[PDB]
Amino acid sequence: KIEEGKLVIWINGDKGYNGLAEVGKKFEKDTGIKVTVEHPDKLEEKFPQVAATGDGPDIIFWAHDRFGGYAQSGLLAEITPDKAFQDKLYPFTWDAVRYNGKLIAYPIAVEALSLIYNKDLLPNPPKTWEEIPALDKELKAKGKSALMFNLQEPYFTWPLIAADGGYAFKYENGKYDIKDVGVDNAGAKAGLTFLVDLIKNKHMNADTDYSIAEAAFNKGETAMTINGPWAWSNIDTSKVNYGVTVLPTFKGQPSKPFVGVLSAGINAASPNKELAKEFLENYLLTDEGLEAVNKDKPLGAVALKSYEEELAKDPRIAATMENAQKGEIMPNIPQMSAFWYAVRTAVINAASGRQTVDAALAAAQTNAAAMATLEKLMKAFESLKSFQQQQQQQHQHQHQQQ
Amino acid sequence: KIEEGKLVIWINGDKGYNGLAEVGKKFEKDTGIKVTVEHPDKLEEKFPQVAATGDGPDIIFWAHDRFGGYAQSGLLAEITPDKAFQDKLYPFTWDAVRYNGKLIAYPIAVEALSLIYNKDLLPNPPKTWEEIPALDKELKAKGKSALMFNLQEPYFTWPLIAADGGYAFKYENGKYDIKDVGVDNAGAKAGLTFLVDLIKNKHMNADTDYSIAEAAFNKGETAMTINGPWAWSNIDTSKVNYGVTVLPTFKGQPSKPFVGVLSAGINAASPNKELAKEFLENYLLTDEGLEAVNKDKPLGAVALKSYEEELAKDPRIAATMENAQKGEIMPNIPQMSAFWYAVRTAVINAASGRQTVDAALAAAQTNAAAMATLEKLMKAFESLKSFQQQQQQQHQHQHQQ
Amino acid sequence: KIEEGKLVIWINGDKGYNGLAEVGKKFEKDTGIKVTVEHPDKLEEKFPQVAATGDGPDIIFWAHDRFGGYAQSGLLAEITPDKAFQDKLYPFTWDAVRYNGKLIAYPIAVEALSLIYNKDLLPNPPKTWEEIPALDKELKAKGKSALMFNLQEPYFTWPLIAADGGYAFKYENGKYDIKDVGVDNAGAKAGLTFLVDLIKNKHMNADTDYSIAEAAFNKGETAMTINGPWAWSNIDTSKVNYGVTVLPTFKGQPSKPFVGVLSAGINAASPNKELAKEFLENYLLTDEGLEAVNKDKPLGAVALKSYEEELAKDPRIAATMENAQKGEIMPNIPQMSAFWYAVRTAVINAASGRQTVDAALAAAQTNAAAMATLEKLMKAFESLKSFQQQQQQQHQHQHQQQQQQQQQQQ
Ligand SMILES: [Zn+2]
Ligand SMILES: [Zn+2]
Ligand SMILES: [Zn+2]
Ligand SMILES: [Zn+2]
Ligand SMILES: [Zn+2]
Ligand SMILES: [Zn+2]
Ligand SMILES: [Zn+2]
Ligand SMILES: [Zn+2]
Ligand SMILES: [Zn+2]
Ligand SMILES: [Zn+2]
Ligand SMILES: [Zn+2]
Ligand SMILES: [Zn+2]
Ligand SMILES: [Zn+2]
Ligand SMILES: [Zn+2]
Ligand SMILES: [Zn+2]
Ligand SMILES: [Zn+2]
Ligand SMILES: [Zn+2]
Ligand SMILES: [Zn+2]
Ligand SMILES: [Zn+2]
Ligand SMILES: [Zn+2]
Ligand SMILES: [Zn+2]
Ligand SMILES: [Zn+2]
Ligand SMILES: [Zn+2]
Ligand SMILES: [Zn+2]
Ligand SMILES: [Zn+2]
Ligand SMILES: [Zn+2]
Ligand SMILES: [Zn+2]
Ligand SMILES: [Zn+2]
Ligand SMILES: [Zn+2]
Ligand SMILES: [Zn+2]
Ligand SMILES: [Zn+2]
Repeated sequence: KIEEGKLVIWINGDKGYNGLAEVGKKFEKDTGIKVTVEHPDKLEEKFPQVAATGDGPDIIFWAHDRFGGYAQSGLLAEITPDKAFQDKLYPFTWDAVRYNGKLIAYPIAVEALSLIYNKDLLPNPPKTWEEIPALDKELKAKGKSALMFNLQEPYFTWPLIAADGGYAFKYENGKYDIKDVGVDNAGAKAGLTFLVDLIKNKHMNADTDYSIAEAAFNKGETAMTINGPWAWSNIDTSKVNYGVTVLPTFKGQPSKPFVGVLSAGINAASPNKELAKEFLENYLLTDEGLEAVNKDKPLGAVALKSYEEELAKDPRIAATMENAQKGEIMPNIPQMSAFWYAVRTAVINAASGRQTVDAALAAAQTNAAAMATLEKLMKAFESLKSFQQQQQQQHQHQHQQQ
Repeated sequence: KIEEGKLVIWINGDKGYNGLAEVGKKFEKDTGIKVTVEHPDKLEEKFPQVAATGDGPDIIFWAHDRFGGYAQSGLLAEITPDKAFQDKLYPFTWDAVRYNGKLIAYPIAVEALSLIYNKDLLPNPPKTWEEIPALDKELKAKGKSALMFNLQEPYFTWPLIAADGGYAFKYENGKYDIKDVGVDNAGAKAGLTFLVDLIKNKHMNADTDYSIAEAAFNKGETAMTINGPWAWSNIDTSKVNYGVTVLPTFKGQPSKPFVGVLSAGINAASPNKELAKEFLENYLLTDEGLEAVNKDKPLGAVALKSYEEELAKDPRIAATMENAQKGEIMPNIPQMSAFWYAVRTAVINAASGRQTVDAALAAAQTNAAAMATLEKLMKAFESLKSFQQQQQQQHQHQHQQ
Repeated sequence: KIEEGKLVIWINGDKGYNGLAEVGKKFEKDTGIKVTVEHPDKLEEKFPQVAATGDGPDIIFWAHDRFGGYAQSGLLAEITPDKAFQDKLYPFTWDAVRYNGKLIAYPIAVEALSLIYNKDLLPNPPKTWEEIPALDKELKAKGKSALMFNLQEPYFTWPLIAADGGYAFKYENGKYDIKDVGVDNAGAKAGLTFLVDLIKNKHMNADTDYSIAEAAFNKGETAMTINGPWAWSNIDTSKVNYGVTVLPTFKGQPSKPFVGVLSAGINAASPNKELAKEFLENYLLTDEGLEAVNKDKPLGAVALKSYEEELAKDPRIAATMENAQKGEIMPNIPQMSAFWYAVRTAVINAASGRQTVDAALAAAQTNAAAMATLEKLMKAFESLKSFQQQQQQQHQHQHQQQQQQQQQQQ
């Protein structure tokens, strides 16, 4: 039961839902069909539960990486935009909303890491990673540092690692090959070796986490930091004069940060598929549609070419998109769990000097496969719980038989 | 040993063993070689144990789906019938007795699901699934229901599911591809959606089992049911005027029921491999041979073209074969274990409404891998135990080092 | 830290380390670079532990089968010999030091099983397996047996099993295909059948192990035994007049023993990679180089063609190489643990009569998969433990960097 004759939308609380409701208000005045916008707690946890039974919203807004799991479960419907509508959004975004060859969601916003520099300390940010060590010595004389960013999470260190030919899984033929991992290749080796060399030459500290990195830049202690659009608001409050720009190149190659895409998916159980399509394609994914949402709570860089060109007058939003286009799209597959587990360990152990770069990255392959087994066990036993509960109910009972 | 100079045959207690003994008695009169026919308890469980050590029968008669496990273990011999003898049996039946490319048994009988209708209530049975919802309303005016069949086991519901393009595993070039599963495709999806649509529209009950469906047809409460030849004798006692016909077509395409094939395999440890070929090919697999078995206990439809055409004068035996030819053969691979587990839950959850058809069939892949892991865990520890004794017991201990 | 400017070598205690040190001394006299040769206890277990952290020796010497694991962990560097140097060694040996398509070590010495016969009892050794049952009946009349070897280990029985077309894994394009297992094909079946046929015809005993086999040949109770070079010293002491020859052919096909290659690998963490290449290629892998090592403790057959020709004037060393050249190199992959586990059981069960050849060899496929399961099972929990305790490592390090990060500046 989702109610035929109306649309119900689920979007997270930190987004411009009131602005989205104004698009749904515009939709009513034209079609006479009422659009409700709901923003429930942990909707990402709730959606798989309710949609499995045939309930939940008509449309759901979330990051694309979580949509891979929804489509695996058959909770999302295959969308049908034509060639001409597909030309409206940046071609690279459409690859993020693909599962099993077929398209499963509409890309809305684009999210990726950028290089954030202090304008007062550093008017000309470096274009290369290689010139940062020399730039640190020049700033250490003034009692400052060149660069401080989170080293604990692989998400932040990956841009450098992937610069030279490092990848999570090979994306070819619209499918991720899980037998083709680019974690201990030549380019990932050099990327991490540069990061470790930065640490043992005291240009960075191996223990630097998110808090330590943010607090440093916002006090004016460090000239540069690596962070996403979610951090801009806190830098605005610190009164620091900052700029957001393209990430530094390593061995002439651009940094490849992970790209997160906010996407709109249609519930497979929805009896209003065509209505949702009309809403999303012809009301929301238009200049006026995205503007209403952006004015409530900024979307950052958007998928729609026409509206992105208008936001890109903000040099920070242009930088987000530029880094995104040069970046790697976040894979939406289940194997991504084992990847994080292994690479998080790999970088920690190389940065501490516990393992060589060569041996820490080699260990990732065997460490991720090990984690896949725990997940493989996890699913097997929860299946048995269900099986026993299944029979326990019908077949032999305190008041039944077979 | 299995004794050279004679044949010993294993065949289940519910088959025409006396009739087979007669065929052995004909064999003894022509060749001077004594044939013994035995029927031990749980011979399907006993065969893998004794054949592994080199003992057991020369020939074993059983459903082909169990012969995969025997051939995998190397307990069966590669049979050598020539082209001329292979034209004597229906072409599709040979696919049932093929493991790893090699042929490993002789096809004897053919079992499959068929549509059984009540002639007095419904003289003209529906040819399409699509017209059953309309046919139910017409019968509900007389307090009766159109169709009731077992919905708990997938074996019964699969015919519909596979109708439009669903399949267990892909079968090309004589071998299954365990990576080409067709339980999540558009055809299997539409098939199961029709089954669920029937239940949500009150034409069928989601909790109808084998007992409930059989009893309803034999009392005359329902007009149609889906079942195999095994159930005919119970309908015969109920005095119900019944017929057996082709399964209804869904989306203009036939239902594809799974096909069981009673097969005769030769033991790998048998010193009488040549005598078994002579007996199975030139004595049993003839009109006269199968006649003798069929008169003791009916074989149903048979693999041999000549004797089948003779049996097809019984319209029930013609329909069993017709449904079998349109259907697919029950895969004899070990991945079938996990396949059943996943599809049984898929259908139950779709029928009860715990999962949408799409979501129910999607979870099938993840449940098949679950049963695989679970099933592979138990092969791991079984092995560890065996080793443990072997090293533990044979290799050294008090009285040794 | 491994020290740049000098070479440190790890070689097992039962090898000619003094002879190697003399090659190190020769290197020092020409180049002025000192070479230390260390022989630590259980170095094969220690090397992965220390080379992971960036320590350990510059060069390591060990059987090639263990090097695959070192390469998998990225502890070994890619060696760079040119075409002209690769012609110096036997082409087959280079396949033993290969992993992921890269070369990872220099082949030094070759080790393989051979047929060892008693000369006084049997001057003309049988060229075929098929004539051994007939030759046993002749010797039983004189109160002796024809052949006695270890039947408990698959390493010893495999030569016969592999002969007609049995293989652990298919080696093509320089890669090991783990999906193509030839343990229950027609050839391996026929081999094991002959072995089992020998036992139930009382020509061999199913309970015969390494100790029973060796002691029986050394006292002069059996005419032939199958064993490696490692056992020659014991037979020398027993005053038995013995020869080492090519293994008997089964169905006209040669017996295929597994080949062990003693190899020199360069540490990936070594700051002397170019120095180690100079040493190994131009000082050790020369007639004079291997001469010095061989005179300390014999190497057996060697990888270097030139020095092999000189050693082949020993009829025992020539036979070791002959058997090694007809046999297959032991796969350097992890899947080999499960293979030994399964084949060991297969043969034990077939020999005892517990299972038929067919049933035994078919059950090897499931027994190998079961062992593979156990291994990744114990690897997954080692992974969980390591991570689980890593959560603490962070907690403690949150109270360390917090201060120091302020001490220096603050
Ligand atoms: Zn709020
Ligand atoms: Zn809320
Ligand atoms: Zn939330
Ligand atoms: Zn520096
Ligand atoms: Zn404009
Ligand atoms: Zn008997
Ligand atoms: Zn079956
Ligand atoms: Zn013929
Ligand atoms: Zn053949
Ligand atoms: Zn209806
Ligand atoms: Zn169609
Ligand atoms: Zn075909
Ligand atoms: Zn075909
Ligand atoms: Zn296919
Ligand atoms: Zn006839
Ligand atoms: Zn006759
Ligand atoms: Zn007749
Ligand atoms: Zn067909
Ligand atoms: Zn160190
Ligand atoms: Zn000199
Ligand atoms: Zn010199
Ligand atoms: Zn020592
Ligand atoms: Zn070895
Ligand atoms: Zn080659
Ligand atoms: Zn004999
Ligand atoms: Zn012993
Ligand atoms: Zn020299
Ligand atoms: Zn010389
Ligand atoms: Zn060869
Ligand atoms: Zn804490
Ligand atoms: Zn610390």
